This record gives sequence, C-alpha cells and structure tokens, in this order.
Amino acid sequence: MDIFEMLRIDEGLRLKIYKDTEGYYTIGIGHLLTKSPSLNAAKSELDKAIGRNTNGVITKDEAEKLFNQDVDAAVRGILRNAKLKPVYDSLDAVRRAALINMVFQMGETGVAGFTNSLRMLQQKRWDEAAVNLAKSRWYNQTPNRAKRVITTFRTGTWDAYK
Ligand SMILES: [Cl-]
Ligand SMILES: [Cl-]
Ligand SMILES: [Cl-]
Repeated sequence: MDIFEMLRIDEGLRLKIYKDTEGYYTIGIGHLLTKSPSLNAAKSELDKAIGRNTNGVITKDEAEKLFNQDVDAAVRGILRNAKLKPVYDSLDAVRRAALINMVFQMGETGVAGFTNSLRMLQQKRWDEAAVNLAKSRWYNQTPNRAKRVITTFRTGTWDAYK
C-alpha cells in the first residue's frame, strides 16, 4: 500500500464530470474542478487542466496525470505550511500518508486548523488524537473515509485499507 493506492481507494475513478460529496464539480480521482454551480465553468477548468477540449470527458491516463499532480501538491502544501510541516516531519511514513490524505480531501488550510489533533499527533498520543479527529465536520460528513484515515493515524498500519 502507498499514498496513491490509498487515495485511489478513497476517491475512486470517474472519467466524466461528477459532483463530489460536497456537491462540487469534480473529475477523475477526486480532482476538484470548481466550487461554482456552473457546469460550463467546470468544463472550462477541465479543458485548461488537461490542455484540450474535453467536452467533460477524459481518459484514465489523463485522470492519473491530474492525480499525480494533486498528490504532489498536497505534499508540497504540507511542507510549505508552518503548522503542518512539523507534524508531518514527526510522523512515520504510514501516518504521513494519512495526513496527505486529509490535505488531498480538505486542503492545506482546512487541515492546518485541526490544531488540537495536530498537537496530539506530534505528541504521539495516538488514541487521544484518534478521538479528537473524530469530533469534526469531516468525520460526521464522511465517516467511513474518516474512520479509515483515523485508523491509519491510530495504528500506523494499513489495516483499514486491507
Ligand atoms: Cl481532492
Ligand atoms: Cl478530544
Ligand atoms: Cl465516507
């Protein structure tokens, strides 16, 4: 298992524009296109992202390309963020993947706000962090995903993705 396979499990693959769990236009492996309610605005973002007139449909290779960029962006986002970098650097590789997964889903700013959770993780108080992480809109709106990510933080194993 690795961060790419983990996110493929959590995000799926869809080759036509769809709405994500928040109702936002998305394509591929959870590539958010726009928060605009305009499908035309989403189609424009898509064409700009892929470099061609897609008519709202892409290939698997194209979806994987955007996914690679998106994972890269989440990691670089963590490393540039004063609140996330220390926590990331304190973690082992498996738990690092759980943090990348959160940032991929919610964005750098949204995760960096989990101040109390981040502290517990930095302290390696795993059970306490797991309890604190679940007291969140995140957990309540996407509980099965959040449970998987939290299990990964709590255990430092990939058991939740087996
Ligand atoms: Cl995403
Ligand atoms: Cl708590
Ligand atoms: Cl979920």
